[PDB]
Amino acid sequence: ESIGEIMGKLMQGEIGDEELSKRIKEIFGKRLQWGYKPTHQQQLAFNLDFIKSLKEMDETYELPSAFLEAAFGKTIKQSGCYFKDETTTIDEAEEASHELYCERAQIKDGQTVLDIGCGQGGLVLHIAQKYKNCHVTGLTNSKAQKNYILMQAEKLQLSNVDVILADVTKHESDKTYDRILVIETIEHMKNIQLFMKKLSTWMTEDSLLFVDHICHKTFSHHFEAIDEDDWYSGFIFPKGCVTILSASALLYFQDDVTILDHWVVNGMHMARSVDAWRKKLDKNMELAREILLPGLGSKEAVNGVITHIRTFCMGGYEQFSYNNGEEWMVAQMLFKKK
Amino acid sequence: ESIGEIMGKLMQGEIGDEELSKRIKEIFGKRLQWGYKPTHQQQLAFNLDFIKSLKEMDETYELPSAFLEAAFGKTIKQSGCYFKDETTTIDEAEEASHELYCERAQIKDGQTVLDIGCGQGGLVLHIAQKYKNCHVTGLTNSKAQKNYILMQAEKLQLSNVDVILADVTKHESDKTYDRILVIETIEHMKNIQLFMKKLSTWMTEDSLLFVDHICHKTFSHHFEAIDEDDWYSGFIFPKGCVTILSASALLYFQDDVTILDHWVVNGMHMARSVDAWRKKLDKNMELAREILLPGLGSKEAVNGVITHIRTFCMGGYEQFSYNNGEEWMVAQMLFKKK
Ligand SMILES: C[S@@+](CC[C@H](N)C(=O)[O-])C[C@H]1O[C@@H](n2cnc3c(N)ncnc32)[C@H](O)[C@@H]1O
Ligand SMILES: C[S@@+](CC[C@H](N)C(=O)[O-])C[C@H]1O[C@@H](n2cnc3c(N)ncnc32)[C@H](O)[C@@H]1O
Ligand SMILES: COc1ccc2c(c1)[C@]13CCCC[C@@H]1[C@H](C2)N(C)CC3
Ligand SMILES: COc1ccc2c(c1)[C@]13CCCC[C@@H]1[C@H](C2)N(C)CC3
Repeated sequence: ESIGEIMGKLMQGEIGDEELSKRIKEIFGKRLQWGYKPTHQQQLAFNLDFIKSLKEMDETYELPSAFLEAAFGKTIKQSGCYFKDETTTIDEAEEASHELYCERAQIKDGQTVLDIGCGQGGLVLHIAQKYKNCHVTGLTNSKAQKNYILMQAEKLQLSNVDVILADVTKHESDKTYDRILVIETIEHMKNIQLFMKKLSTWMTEDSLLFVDHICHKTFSHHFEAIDEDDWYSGFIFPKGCVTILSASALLYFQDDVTILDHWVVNGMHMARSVDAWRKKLDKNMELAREILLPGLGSKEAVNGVITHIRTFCMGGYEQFSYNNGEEWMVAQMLFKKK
Repeated sequence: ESIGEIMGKLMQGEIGDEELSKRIKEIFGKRLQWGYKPTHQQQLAFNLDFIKSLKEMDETYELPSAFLEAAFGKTIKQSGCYFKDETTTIDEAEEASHELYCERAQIKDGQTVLDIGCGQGGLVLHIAQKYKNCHVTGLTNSKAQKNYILMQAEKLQLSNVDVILADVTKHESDKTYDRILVIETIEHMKNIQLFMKKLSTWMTEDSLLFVDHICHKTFSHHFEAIDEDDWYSGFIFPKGCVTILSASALLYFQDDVTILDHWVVNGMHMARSVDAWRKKLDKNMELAREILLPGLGSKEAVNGVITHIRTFCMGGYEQFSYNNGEEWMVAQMLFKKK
């Protein structure tokens, strides 16, 4: 029907989960139709056009930590996790994911480590705890996040953690690091070529860079509506600020760094992640509503924020589970400096 | 049946074209089964293993030119050509291919141009004729090829052509070039990382490198038998000396050069190329046998050489036409120096 109509029913909670899932799945299906070309010749033409376009491109309210704790796993990881079993808990999946990054980024005790867009600092705290001679720096644009990480470090008796409060695109420093990690942050970068260039200036010849990003296995796209029938994309990200690179897109951004290894993690891991958050939010729904009320001012504003987050999870499930995780998934790459 | 048995019937010309095509198609089908993995995770693991393996790797009889002229097109191009129409002739398809390379490599009058593994020099002669202020150098490991090119240049009143006689892997020079072209030569390179490094030392900051190579669109493989049922691979290349890179494989070889653009050409163009050579050889069969007899010594040795070349064409047809050209095809990349 009308977008305004669907949006209305959604906010009133009049769309059941089955219908909601069905509608979002169909939106993603149309994206697949948009992205897949009939020949590899056409596929590469499409993909290179996107990559060329990238090379031309040059807040106030934050959720309380108590709410984040009620919706996300123990370390409030806000990125795809890794689920060995169907019964793996979100807390276990956070730890597994942290361990996977440490292996693939070849973290060793004694290294200086920078985590770019470190969020609530789960990975920073993991590395700091596991490798006592490492010196781990998180970089975040959120004062609330910085404060949370430093508190957790204090509680965990960690003395090897610091946090830089900065917009990474504006941050200037002569400091270099043995390891730079970027976990699901590059999706938010307006200018990737300049981003990778900046990162290279923070590396020495001995450094490694590890990037993890949501991807599609074949093509790239901005997270935005194709047509007027897509109410979902703009509801979730009202800004044109998220890019879903193809699994191979970063191979074309080796001006300043050199690839050493490349992996993908099947989308069912991400699907199980957002499912876990959705289920946990649902379980703690009453508590969540109570926590949010002070800072939001009305029970209607609370309902709005919850609907947004819950829909993000329901939609993410359809996206990443599509074709048993073989459409949208997570890409990982390891680089050295050129 | 037995490989020795099939080889026996083949040499006696007792295998009809239909059976021959069917047998070779089945061999290529098994390669597809070998190369395609069930998940992108597994596909990338497979592909990166191949790319890592590459990074660890560190004659007497030539066909008379008269024979080559009887089998190949006018400029004796020995690489995939480009066929606009079903009725495009091989001579037209050679020229079209030459033009495509000139466009994609951004050839401009006045440039110094190096063609690595230039063969019988069709592209060298094309650029020299079209761009009178260019200075075009072909590099070949064949004295016969060098002699052929220089004769043709003399006949065509070209004064802007030279030929280096060298094994490119051994060639040392301080000379740089505005444009370096590599047309279906990298498939023969034992050590690609060192090859690309060497090429970079022959470039300035203003240079471009253009590489064209046979590929598969998804995976890489050596041109060799998977199993004991494959009589074809070792008959065509009795040496383990040809590598079929995936369409994206060279993206992982940007230590010394930086990608600017990337294309593929659908495999039907290659299929139509080998078909044209096969048909022309068939037409000039009597003449070919006469030409070859002096230098081969026996009518049996002649038959052997012809069977080899003809089978190469029949097999190439099945390979490149597989799934309407959407399996094996031609990859092209444009690079600048790092
Ligand atoms: C999807 S979250 C991932 C967070 C964390 N790496 C994790 O795995 O939980 C991406 C993070 O990048 C941060 N971010 C976005 N743009 C940024 C910028 N310009 N400078 C610094 N951080 C930024 C966001 O605030 C967010 O915390
Ligand atoms: C498939 S042919 C392509 C020839 C030509 N570029 C064309 O398009 O017709 C590849 C060429 O590379 C040459 N070649 C192979 N190894 C070489 C080496 N080490 N040095 C120089 N040329 C080499 C072969 O002799 C052959 O002429
Ligand atoms: C369900 O799949 C998705 C889809 C989009 C997004 C995510 C996950 C993230 C995890 C949760 C917080 C927001 C994140 C953001 C957008 N970035 C780009 C990646 C991880
Ligand atoms: C029919 O498809 C093929 C398959 C293999 C090969 C070819 C074409 C070439 C053209 C003809 C001369 C030999 C060439 C050699 C091997 N190189 C690697 C590429 C081009």
